[PDB]
Amino acid sequence: RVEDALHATRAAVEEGVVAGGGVALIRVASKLADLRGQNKDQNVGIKVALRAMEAPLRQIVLNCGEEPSVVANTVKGGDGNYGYNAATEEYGNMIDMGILDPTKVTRSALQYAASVAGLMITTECMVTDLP
Amino acid sequence: AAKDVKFGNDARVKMLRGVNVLADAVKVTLGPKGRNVVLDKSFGAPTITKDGVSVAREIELEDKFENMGAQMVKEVASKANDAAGDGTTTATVLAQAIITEGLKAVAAGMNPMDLKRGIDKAVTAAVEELKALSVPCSDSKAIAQVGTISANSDETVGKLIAEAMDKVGKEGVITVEDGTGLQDELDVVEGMQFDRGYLSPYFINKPETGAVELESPFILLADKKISNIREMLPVLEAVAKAGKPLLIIAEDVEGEALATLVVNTMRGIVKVAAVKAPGFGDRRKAMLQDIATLTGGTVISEEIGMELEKATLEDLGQAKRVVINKDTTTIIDGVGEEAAIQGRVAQIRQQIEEATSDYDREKLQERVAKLAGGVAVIKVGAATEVEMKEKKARVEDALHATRAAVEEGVVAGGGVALIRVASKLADLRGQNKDQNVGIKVALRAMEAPLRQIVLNCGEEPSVVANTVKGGDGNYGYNAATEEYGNMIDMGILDPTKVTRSALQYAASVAGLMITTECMVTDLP
Amino acid sequence: AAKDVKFGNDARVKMLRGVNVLADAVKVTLGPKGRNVVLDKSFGAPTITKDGVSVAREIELEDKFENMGAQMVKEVASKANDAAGDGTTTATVLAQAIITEGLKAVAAGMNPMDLKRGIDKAVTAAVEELKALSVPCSDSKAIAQVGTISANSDETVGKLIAEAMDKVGKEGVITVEDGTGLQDELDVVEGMQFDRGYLSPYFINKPETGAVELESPFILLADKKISNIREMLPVLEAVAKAGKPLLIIAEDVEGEALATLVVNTMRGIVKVAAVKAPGFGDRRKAMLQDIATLTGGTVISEEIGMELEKATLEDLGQAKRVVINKDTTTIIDGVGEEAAIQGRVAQIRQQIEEATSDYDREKLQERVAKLAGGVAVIKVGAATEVEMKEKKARVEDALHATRAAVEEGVVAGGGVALIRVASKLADLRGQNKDQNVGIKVALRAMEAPLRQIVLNCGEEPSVVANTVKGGDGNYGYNAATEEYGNMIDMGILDPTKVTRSALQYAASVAGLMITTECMVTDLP
Amino acid sequence: AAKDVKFGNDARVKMLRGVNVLADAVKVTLGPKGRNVVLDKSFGAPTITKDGVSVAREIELEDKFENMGAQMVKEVASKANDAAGDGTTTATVLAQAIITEGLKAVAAGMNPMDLKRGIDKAVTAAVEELKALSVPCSDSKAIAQVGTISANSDETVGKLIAEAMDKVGKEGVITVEDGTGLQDELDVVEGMQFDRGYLSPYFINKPETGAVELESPFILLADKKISNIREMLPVLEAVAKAGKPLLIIAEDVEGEALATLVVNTMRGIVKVAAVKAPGFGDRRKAMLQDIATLTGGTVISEEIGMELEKATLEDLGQAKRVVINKDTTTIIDGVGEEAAIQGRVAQIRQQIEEATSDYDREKLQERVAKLAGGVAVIKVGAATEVEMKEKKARVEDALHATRAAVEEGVVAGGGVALIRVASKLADLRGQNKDQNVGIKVALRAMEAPLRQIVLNCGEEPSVVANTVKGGDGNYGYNAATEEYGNMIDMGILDPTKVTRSALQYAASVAGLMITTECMVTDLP
Repeated sequence: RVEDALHATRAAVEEGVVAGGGVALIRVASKLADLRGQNKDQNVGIKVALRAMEAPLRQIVLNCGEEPSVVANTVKGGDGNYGYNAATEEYGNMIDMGILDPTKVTRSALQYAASVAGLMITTECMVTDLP
Repeated sequence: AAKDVKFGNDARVKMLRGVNVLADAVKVTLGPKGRNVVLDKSFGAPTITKDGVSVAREIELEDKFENMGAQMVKEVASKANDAAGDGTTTATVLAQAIITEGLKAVAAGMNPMDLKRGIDKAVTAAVEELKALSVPCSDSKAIAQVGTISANSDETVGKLIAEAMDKVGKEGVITVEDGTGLQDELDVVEGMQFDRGYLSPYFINKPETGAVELESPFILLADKKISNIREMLPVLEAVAKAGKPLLIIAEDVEGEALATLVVNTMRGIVKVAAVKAPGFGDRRKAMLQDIATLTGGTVISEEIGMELEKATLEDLGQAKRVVINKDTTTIIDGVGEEAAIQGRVAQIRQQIEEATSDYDREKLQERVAKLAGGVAVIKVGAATEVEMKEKKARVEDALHATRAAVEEGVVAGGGVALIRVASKLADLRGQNKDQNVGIKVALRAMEAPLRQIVLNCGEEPSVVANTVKGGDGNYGYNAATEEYGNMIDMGILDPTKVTRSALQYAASVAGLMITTECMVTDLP
Repeated sequence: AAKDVKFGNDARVKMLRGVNVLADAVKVTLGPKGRNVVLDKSFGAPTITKDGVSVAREIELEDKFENMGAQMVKEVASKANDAAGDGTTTATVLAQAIITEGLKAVAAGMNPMDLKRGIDKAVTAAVEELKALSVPCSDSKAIAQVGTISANSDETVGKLIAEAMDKVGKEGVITVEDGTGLQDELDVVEGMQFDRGYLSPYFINKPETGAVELESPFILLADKKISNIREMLPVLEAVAKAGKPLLIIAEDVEGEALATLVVNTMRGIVKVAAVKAPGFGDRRKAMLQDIATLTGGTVISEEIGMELEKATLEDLGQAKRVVINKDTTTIIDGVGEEAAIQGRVAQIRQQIEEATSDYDREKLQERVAKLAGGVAVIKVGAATEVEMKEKKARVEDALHATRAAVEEGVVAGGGVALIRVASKLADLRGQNKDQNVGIKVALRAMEAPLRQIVLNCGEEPSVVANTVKGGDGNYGYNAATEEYGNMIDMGILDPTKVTRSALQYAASVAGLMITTECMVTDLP
Repeated sequence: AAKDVKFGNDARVKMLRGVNVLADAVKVTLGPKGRNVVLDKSFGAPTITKDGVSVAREIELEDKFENMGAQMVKEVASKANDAAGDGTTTATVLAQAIITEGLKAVAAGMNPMDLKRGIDKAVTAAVEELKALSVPCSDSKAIAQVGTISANSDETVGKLIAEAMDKVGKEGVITVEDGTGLQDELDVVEGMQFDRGYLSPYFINKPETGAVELESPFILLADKKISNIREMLPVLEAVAKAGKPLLIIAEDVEGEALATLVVNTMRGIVKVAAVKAPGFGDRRKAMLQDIATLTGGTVISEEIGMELEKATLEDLGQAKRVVINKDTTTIIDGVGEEAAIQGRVAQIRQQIEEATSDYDREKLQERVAKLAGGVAVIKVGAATEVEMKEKKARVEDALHATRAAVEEGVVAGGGVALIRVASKLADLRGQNKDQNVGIKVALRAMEAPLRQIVLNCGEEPSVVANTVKGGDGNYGYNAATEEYGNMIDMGILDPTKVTRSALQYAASVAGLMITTECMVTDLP
C-alpha cells in the first residue's frame, strides 16, 4: 500500500490532482464543445475523442447498476470539480469526497489511448503468419 | 389430429420469442419519429407504413408455439383499438415489457399467481392515478381543440366534430362519409345504432377500416334464426332484381345460411350483410320493431306466423346507408315516416310512465334515444377527390378520438401519462415479495412506451425518463421538438381512454402468459 | 499462450455446472446415512469411500470453465478442513446452495454486489447466532464426552485426549504416534511447534494425513534464504551418511535448492524436508536460537559470517521426531540440554521484565510457552498392527476435533446448528431489495446440510427442515435413529469452530463467483 | 489428470456390467461339471483352464467404470482364497446375485443403507446356521478322510497330512516340498513362521502359488527401517559372492532400497526378498532375536549402534529353505544350535513364569510354540517328476483345505451348505420393508452357487434347488453322479471356513457397491 500510495503521490506532486471516477475527462471534454478542426472529417474526429472521454464515467456507473447516460449528462451540467461518487451514489465535489486521480494518470492514459487508437484507425493493411 | 406438446419454461420461452418478433417489428413506428416498415404484397410493390396496427395484422410466424405467443397478444391489442381507437401500437410494447420481466421472475423461481395479482393491482392503481390525471373535455371549445389536434391541426376537422357533436350531443351517433364537392356538410337523419357487429367478415368491402358499407340496401327483419337459406330464396331474388344490396337482421344466422351468404355476396351475386338483433329476450323483439319502424320494413316473426318465403319486397325495410363494424351496425337515414317514427317514440316514451322499475325505465329510454335522436352525418368537402377521401380519413379518426376524450378526458401523450402515473405508484406494495416484484415489473413497463419513442428519435431513453419523472402533472417531453414542458399545452396528448385500455389489456394477456404452464399445438 | 474468454452469464453457467458436479458427488456421503463413492485407481481395484474430503480431492472436469468453478470451491473448501479438521463436505453443499440461487437472482437482473453484501451480513449475523447457540467445552469432563464422541464412542480415546490435554493444556501441543505394545502411553517431552509448514509437497510421505514425518533427523539451522544447493553440498553428504533424514529451517528456500530437494528426496536420496523460519524480522532470528538451544544445534547465520559449506554434523540440531503439516512444523523431543533449555527460558523470562511494551512482552511469553511447555506424545496401544494404526487415526482426528471444541465450544450437528441459526435471522434485512434477496439466499443455504442429510436417509427434507425449525435452542433431528430431540444430548454434534468455518468459506467462494462477470482459460 | 465422474444410476450400471463380465467368465468352471475357458498368452498357445481363480486374475475390462465394477469384487474374492485356499470361484457367484438384486432394489427406489444392513443381518444369521450345520473335524481319522477327499481320493495324501499334523499338532506349521525319490518323507525341523509376507511382489519366482521360495539363503536381520540401499551395499556384495539368495527382515524396507532390490533381484543378480519383522513395539525386537538365534544370525540395530555397513556373513543367519506368501513368511530348518534355540525357549518359558498379565503370557507362549515347536516337512514321493510335481500340488491344496476343516469343521459341498442355511433363514426379518427385501436378496443369493453347478451339468436349476431345499441337515445333490443324498456321505463336502469367507466377503462387496452413489476415473 505504501509502494502504491507512494508512486501515486509522485504524480500528484508532479502534476497535481483531478476528480477520479474519470469525471475529470468528462469535465474537460464538456469544456471543449465548440472545439472544431479544419474540415468536417477532423470535426467528427474531435467529437469522437470528446465522446470517448465519457467512457470512464459511463463504464463505472454502469458497474454500480445505475444509468450511464443519466449520470454522464447530470455530471456534465455542473462546473469545476462537481461529479459522482461511485462508492456512495452521491453527487458532490469529487476532491472533497476524497475520490480522485493524479493529474498525471488521467493525462497519460488519454494521450496514449489516442495515440494507439489513431494509429489503428489509419491502418490500411495487416500481415501475419499462417496458423 | 396428432398434437405437439411443450411445457413450462420451455413453452414460455417460445412464447416470449414470438411476442418479441411481433412487438419489435411493431415498436419502431411509435411516436413522432417512428420508422418505416415495408410489408410485401404478392402483387406488385410493397406497402410502406408507419402504422403499428397495420404491421401487427401481417405478423404471423412459422413456429406454431411462437406464433401462438404473437397471436395471443396481437388479439388482446386489437381489443384496445376497438374500444378507444388507438394504442394497439402502444398496448403491444406494454405487454412485451411485462412478459419479459415476469417470466424472468418465474424462471428465477418466483410464483406466477402472486406475480399476476401484483401486476394487476399495479394496473388498477395505475388506472386510478390516471383518472385524477385526466383533464376533462366537455365543452365544445375543447371538443374543437381535440378534434383539431387529432386531425393533425386541421381546424376544419375540429369545427366539423364539435358541430356534429353539438347537434347530436356528446353521446349522439355520428357517421362520416364522402363529400359532394368542396364545402363541408352536416345533416341529422332518422336513424339508429345498436350493440351488434357483422356475423362474419368477408361481407366487408372496406378493408382499410374493416367495416361493411351498403348504399340504398334492403333490410330483411326476421324475429327468428335463419339456418336455412331455403326460406331466403324468394326474398333474395326479389333483392336480386333492381340491382340493390340487402341487410339482414335476424335473431341469428348460422351454418349454411350464413355460409352460402359469406360466399355469394363475395361472388358479386347481390351484396348482403347479416347481423344479430340487439339485446336478448322480449326487449330484443321490441327493438326489432324499433327498426322496422325507422326504415319502414316489416318484422317477419314466426310468432305472428309469418314465413320468410312469403316475404316480398314491401316487407323489406330501407335506408340510404348502413355501416357495420366488428361490433357495431349503424343505420343512416331511414325512409320510415316520422309519423310512424315519432309515434313509435311517443309509445316508448309513455311506457316510461308505466315503468314500475328503474331498470325497465332505463331500457325504454335507451330505445327512444336511438330513434328520435337520429344520426349525424358529416359529408366532407375539399376540391378534387384525392384530398376529399384523405380529409375523410382524418375526420373518421379525430371523431373516434374525440368520442373517447369526451368519455374520459385527455392525458399527456408520448407515453408520459403512463410514466407519471407509475411514478406516483412507487410505494404501492402487495401481499408477498413475489407480488412486489410484480407491481414493480408493472411500474417499470409503464416506461417502455415513452422509452421506445425516445429511442426512435435518437436520444437516450434512460435520461429522458429520469428527467420527466422528476416533474409533476402533465409535464413531459415533446418527441417532435425534443422540448420539455407541459405535454397538453404543446399538443401531444392521448385520450384518457386509449392509454387506460392499452394498459389494462396489456396486463390481462401479460397475466395470462405469465401464468401459463402449458402449450399444445398441431404437428408440423 | 492463446486463451479462451467467456463472459457474463455464459461464463457463470460453466462454473455453476462444475460446482454442481463437485457438489453432487460430495454431498452424497453426508450424514449417518451417507453413500459410497467409487474412486478408480490406475492400479488394481478401486477405492470405495464415504469421506467427502477424499472424493473432492479426486474431482476434476474435462471442460476448462466448469473446471474453474469446481476447483474454486474445492480450494476454499479445503481451507475449512485445515482450520477445523472436518466440514469440507458441509461447506460444499453450502457454496452450491448460495451459488445456485445467487446466479439465478443475478441472471434475473439483481445487483451481484448488493446481494454479496446481503449474504455477507447474513453470515456475520449467523456466526453471531452461532456463538450464542454455542455451548462451551472447557472442564476436562466435556473434553472427555466430546473426545469420546469424535472417536466413535471409544471411551478409551476420550480418556486419552482429556489426559493429554490435561498434562499440557487446552492450548497444549499434543502429537500422536504409533504404540510400543498393548497399552496407552503419554510422555511429555522437550519440544516445540510453529506457524510454518513444508515449503512444498512431495516432501510428504504420509499422503493420507497429508503431512511429512521424519524420525531422528538432523536439523539445519541457518539465518538466511537458501537458493543454491551449492552451499548445501558439504552438509547434505554428511546427512547422506548415517543414512538419517534432515530438516531444513531457514529464512526461506527458493528455485534451485528447493527444486533439487523436492526431487532428490523424491528419489530416496537421504530424505530432506524444508520449511520457513517462524515469525519475521528480529524476533525471527531470536526464535531460530530458541530452536537451536532446544535441539542442541548451531544457527548458521551469514551475519556471524558462518557458512553452510563450513557446516559439519555437530552444528546440526537433532530430535527424535518432527511432523510438518500444510501450515505447521512441530519438533518432538529435541536433544537440547535441559540446562541449556531452561537457561534460554530464564533469559526469555527476564526480558519479560525489561519489557517496555505490551507487544514485546506478548511475543516473549509466546516464546517461553513454547519451550518450557514442551510437547505431549501419545503412543497409541492397540495390539496387532492393524488395530494399532486404525485406533491411531481415530486419535488424531478426535484430537483436532476436541481442539476446536475447547476453543469455541460445540453446537448441534446433523446440520441443524445451521438451521437454527438462520431461523433466528429471519428478520434480518439490508439496505436494499437486492441485498434483501441476498440475506434470504444465505439463510436458505443454511438448511442445505440438514436437507441433504435427511435425503440420504431417504426421508422428506421439507418436513424435517420445517419440524426442526419449529423447536428452539439445540433441538433437531437425529439422522442415525430418525428421532427428534436435543442434538447435543443425543451426541450428534459439531464444534462451533467447524460449522462457523464451513459457512464463512462457502459464502466467500459463493460471493466471488456471483460478482464474477468474466472468465479466462487456455484453449483446448 | 482431468477426471471423469459418473453418478447414481448411470455409475451403478457400469459397475454391474463389469462384475457380470467377471462373473459369467468365472462361473463357468464351477463344480465338477464346469466348462472350459481359454486365456490367451502372447507366446504360443492359449491356456485352457477350469480354474476360476486364474480366470478372474486375467480379467480386466476396457471401460474405466466397468473395470471398476469387476476389480473391486476380483480383489475381495482373492481375500476369500487367502483366508481358505479355495472358493474364489464361489464367492464371485454369491456377490453377483446380491449385487444384481440389490441394484434392482436400489433402482426401484428402495434405500441402499437399509438394504445393506439387511444383507448383513442375513449373512450374520447365516454364519450362525453354518456353524450348527457344521460338523467338526478334530480326530486324525477324519483329517485323513478329509485329506483323501481334497487330494481327489488319493488316500496317500490323507495319510501324509494326518501324520504330519500328528507330528506338529493341529496348529503346527506344516510345509510341503518336492520329494527325493519314490517314497513319502516326513521330517520335523527347527523353523518358525510369522504373520508377515513379501514387501512387494516381483520377488515372486513361483507364480502358480504366488509365493516366494529361496533355498539355502543368507538372512539379513536389521532392527530399523532401511531406506537407502546405500547401507545394503557392503552386505550385497558379500551375498553376491557364494551365489546365495538373501531375505531382508527389517522393521520395513521403503522406497530407495525396496526399489533397487525389486529391480535387481528381478534381473537375476543376487536373488533377494524382504519382509517386515513380526508384530510391533517391544515384542518385535524380541522375536527378531528369536529369529536371529534360530537362523544362527546377528540382529544388527542402531540402538546398540551397529550398522548395516559393519555386517559380515557371520551376522547373516542361514536356513535350508524359506517360503514367503502374500502375508506369511516361514523359515524352514534354521542352522541355529539347539542349545541356543532351546535356551531361548528356556528364558521365554521362564518369562512366561514372570508373566504379569494374561496378554503377556499369550504372546510369550506364542513365541516358544513356534521355535521349539518347529516346522514339519513333507517331502512327496512319486517316481518320474511329472507325477511328483503333481502329487506335490495336490498335497499343498488338501493341506490348506484340511487346515480349514480342523479349524471350523466341514459342511455339505456342491453349494448345498449355503442353500440349507438359507432355507432355514426364510423368516429373518429386519426393522423395515427395505431391510427385509435385503434379507431376502441375501437368502435368494445363497442358491446361486448350487443353481450354477446344476446348470453346468445341464439340468434344471430351479428343480434341484426346490428338491434340495425340501430335505434337512446335509442332504444335498451330488453333481457328479446326479444323485440326491447325503453330500457328506458321498464325498462332496467343503470346509465350513471357506463357505463362510465366500459368503461374508460377497455381501460386503455387494453391500458397498449397492451403497455407492458415485464413481470417479481418469479420462481414456
